[PDB]
Amino acid sequence: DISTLPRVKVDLVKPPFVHAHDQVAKTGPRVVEFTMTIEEKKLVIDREGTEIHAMTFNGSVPGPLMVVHENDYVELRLINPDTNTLLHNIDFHAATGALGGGALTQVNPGEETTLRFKATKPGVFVYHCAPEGMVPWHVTSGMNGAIMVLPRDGLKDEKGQPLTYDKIYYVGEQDFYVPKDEAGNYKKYETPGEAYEDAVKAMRTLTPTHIVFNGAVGALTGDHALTAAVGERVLVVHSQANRDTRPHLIGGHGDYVWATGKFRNPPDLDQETWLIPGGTAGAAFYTFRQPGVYAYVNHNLIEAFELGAAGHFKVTGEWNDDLMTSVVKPASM
Amino acid sequence: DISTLPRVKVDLVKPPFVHAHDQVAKTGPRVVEFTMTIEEKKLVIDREGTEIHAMTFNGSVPGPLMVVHENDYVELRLINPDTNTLLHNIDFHAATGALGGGALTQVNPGEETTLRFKATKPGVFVYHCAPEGMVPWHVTSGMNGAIMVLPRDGLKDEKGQPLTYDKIYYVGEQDFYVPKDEAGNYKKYETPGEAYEDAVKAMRTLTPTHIVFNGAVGALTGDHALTAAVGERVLVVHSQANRDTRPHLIGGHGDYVWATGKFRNPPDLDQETWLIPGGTAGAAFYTFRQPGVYAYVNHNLIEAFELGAAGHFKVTGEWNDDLMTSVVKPASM
Amino acid sequence: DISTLPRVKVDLVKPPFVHAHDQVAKTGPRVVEFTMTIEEKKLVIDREGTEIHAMTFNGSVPGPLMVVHENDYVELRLINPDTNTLLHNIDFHAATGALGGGALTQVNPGEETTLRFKATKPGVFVYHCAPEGMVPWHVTSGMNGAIMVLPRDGLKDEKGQPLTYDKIYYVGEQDFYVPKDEAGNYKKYETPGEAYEDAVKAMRTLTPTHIVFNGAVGALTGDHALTAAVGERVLVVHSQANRDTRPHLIGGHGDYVWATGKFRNPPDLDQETWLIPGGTAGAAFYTFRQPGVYAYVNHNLIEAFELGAAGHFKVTGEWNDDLMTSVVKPASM
Ligand SMILES: [Cu+2]
Ligand SMILES: [Cu+2]
Ligand SMILES: [Cu+2]
Ligand SMILES: [Cu+2]
Ligand SMILES: [Cu+2]
Ligand SMILES: [Cu+2]
Repeated sequence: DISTLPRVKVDLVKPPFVHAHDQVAKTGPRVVEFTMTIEEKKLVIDREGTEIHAMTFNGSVPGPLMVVHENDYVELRLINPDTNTLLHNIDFHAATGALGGGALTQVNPGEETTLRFKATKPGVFVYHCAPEGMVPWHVTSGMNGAIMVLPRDGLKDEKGQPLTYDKIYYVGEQDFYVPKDEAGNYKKYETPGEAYEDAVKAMRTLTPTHIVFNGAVGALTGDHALTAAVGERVLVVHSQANRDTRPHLIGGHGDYVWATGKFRNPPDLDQETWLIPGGTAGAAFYTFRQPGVYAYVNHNLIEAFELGAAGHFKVTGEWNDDLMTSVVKPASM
Repeated sequence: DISTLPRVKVDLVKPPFVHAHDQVAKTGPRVVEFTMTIEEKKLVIDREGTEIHAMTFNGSVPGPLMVVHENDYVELRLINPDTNTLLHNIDFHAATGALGGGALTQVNPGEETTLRFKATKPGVFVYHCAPEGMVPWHVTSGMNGAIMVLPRDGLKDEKGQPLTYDKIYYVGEQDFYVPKDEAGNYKKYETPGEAYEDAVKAMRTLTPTHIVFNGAVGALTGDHALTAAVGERVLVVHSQANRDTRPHLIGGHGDYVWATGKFRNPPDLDQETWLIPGGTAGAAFYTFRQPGVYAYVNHNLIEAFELGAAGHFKVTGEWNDDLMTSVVKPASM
Repeated sequence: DISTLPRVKVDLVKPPFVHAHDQVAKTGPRVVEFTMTIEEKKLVIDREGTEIHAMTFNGSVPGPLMVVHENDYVELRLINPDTNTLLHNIDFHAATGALGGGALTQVNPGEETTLRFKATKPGVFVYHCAPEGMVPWHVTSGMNGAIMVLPRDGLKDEKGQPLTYDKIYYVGEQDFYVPKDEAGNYKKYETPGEAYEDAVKAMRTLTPTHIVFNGAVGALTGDHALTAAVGERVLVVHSQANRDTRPHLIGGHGDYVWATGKFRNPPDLDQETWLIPGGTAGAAFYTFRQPGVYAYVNHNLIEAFELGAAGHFKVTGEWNDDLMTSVVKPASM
């Protein structure tokens, strides 16, 4: 039955970007092949040169967003090159059975594997490494991402009408727990293994030292701000594989929001701030109505402005003074 | 267009009370004018006399609840008197553009401004100070409030039938991070600026020293308890501009709840406890059925009873044995 | 009126199991009678032998799951044997009035009391001891459980069509705050009251030392894992009386989820993870499609794998390769 299905090989794009795809499926079910190479590497996460041993899928934190349609088959080639030092695997929250695939994809350095599963449920899902015994260590090292399973007929609003986005961005929020010495200075290590014992102690406090988007403080600001123009409908996928988050677009709203990311449910309207539970991926749809700079933040202001969970959106267009304006006071009637 | 619109000035009331308004709009769009004066002042937040330098909108924590109807224009005159020492602004989650107004409202002591914005979406929203560089500090110091944008035809239940409340209260929950010395004794400072450096160090621990309703421990208890009578429909707007909370009425429920506070969505029924994400405002509707004392709390009981997030409701009326009765009063076995 | 209603005495069963009951009420409203004895006891909560003074309802943590139908009357006989040292009571989130019944059931050692209330709202609610002054201490010591008020016509899906479960399980998550000494060694006490002072201090940190399912780390693993078979519809009731949790079944999904547990509300579909607020009970409905081991965890992987909030499911049946299969098993590149 599956041999009569077309097979397509897709090349993944580094976040916050997403590979090309059709919102409304033009073909019947397919076997979408993806390839991801695991890379363990040192990553500088802040302005102060704090460095950590990131464990990544395709070299980025978060891993790339994969997009397929309901009932397509996802066939993933997971490679763990010999340059790495730890055993890894992959668990998709979209898959059914075998711990999300984690039980079937344990690969040591120098090993690879190919897993296939049917995307039977529409929605955006989290995928993350989960090695027996060191689950929270791999996840909080950035080894997580998301996969979007679009309904075959695209997104629909509260009333069943079509919702079409012109842009789509993937924002991966990551909570880090970097160990410090007695004074509070961040430690550096030679290999991931060396940091392990300290890492565990740091995680157990349940208090992140950093909370970033796209792997670093300010990763999504300045020359890297997300862009759009007045009139465009933007879909923002947001995942957090381990800790609760509450996204908010300062100066805008979430017109249609699937806080828990499951498309068979009607979206929530006009959200100012929405909660995305840890271990979940969510999606917000919004049409920009004013130009200018917008801050996309985790609305626990301390986490956004002190720990790092804040990004920018730079929107071009004409100002609408009917929506907002600085009043001039020369009158009484 | 605006020039030909009726204007109505409204005098704000200090929480938990709310200024006079109509649930169902008896007129067309209007320009509702409000005036708020910024006041930086010392505030005692607990029984032990702990004192902090509060930054308030109109002299209270939280600021007053502003109430308008969908499509009205809010016109706010913000005044920062010369007695204050810091620059402040305001960001409305209900507004579209210019960082919710923050980018258009920066005022130093001795300055004032008048912002106008269209209330395009119905629901309860948070509004807070957000000066570039010291956002968390201004919010955690109590500079936040909420605005309700009622649908022009009032509230509706799950089935589209009208919901009318007889009383409405506004509870703003506030998380405080008071700095401590080596022994654990709370610090005191002469001015807000003196406290800054320590304030940031305290915030970064992500652990509040106090979590209070209406500005202080027991602000809504004893002679300050919210009141009602068996049979009355009450609407409780609750806001938290920086941290998750989970309101609960011990002895009652949330008959119709808008946890994320956006009125175009149907409420959730018969909630025992609901989550209001930080940076959001929610609303619960309840009709009292039994007289007596009720405790309105944040259901992380440690936070409610140890940290201060607890309030009272003293309700009058006749007891109803059908709903509850002590068949056998406590007695020795 | 009540004097006429048929009465039914229920025999409680220890969690994670549930006592006999009908999903669909076969008779009209009745007075369902229950009896629970309070027991303070020492409990080993982890592999390392950490001991604590648990305060329980019926000798278990959590207390047993009580099931009744909408509009039945619940009559609970609560006994506090003279072997206990503290005063206790019970508050049902499902009841209306007297602080959920807490104000009418205060019993000292050597006392008992009988309370009757009407189950007017359908859903799974939390019940917990709540003595004036030591509320969080009693709750965080395991003195809590849940009660399910099913609709007289059983459960329904998003479209109103009947949902019938084959198995039902009750998972009570408990957050513990065990006091430690300088080195980090957990403390032991002779009696509950001796522990009180240290307890309060530990609680105020807001950081648990243990987060477990059913009373202990691994209580629902190995020979105690929950069981099911491919094709079976399972309903999992989950509660947390004081802190937020985010349930996730690794390798599965929540087909129908009532995150805040109130049945008059349609369920959310295809949830990967859902947030249940502290002081709330929720319910997830799933049908197993793959055999094998599934982990039921709190998706804050630190709280799950390091703190103890992880259970198992052992499912029997035939593997379905369409849903998922290993195309290439791990091997050297
Ligand atoms: Cu890994
Ligand atoms: Cu997971
Ligand atoms: Cu300010
Ligand atoms: Cu804000
Ligand atoms: Cu007790
Ligand atoms: Cu309670």
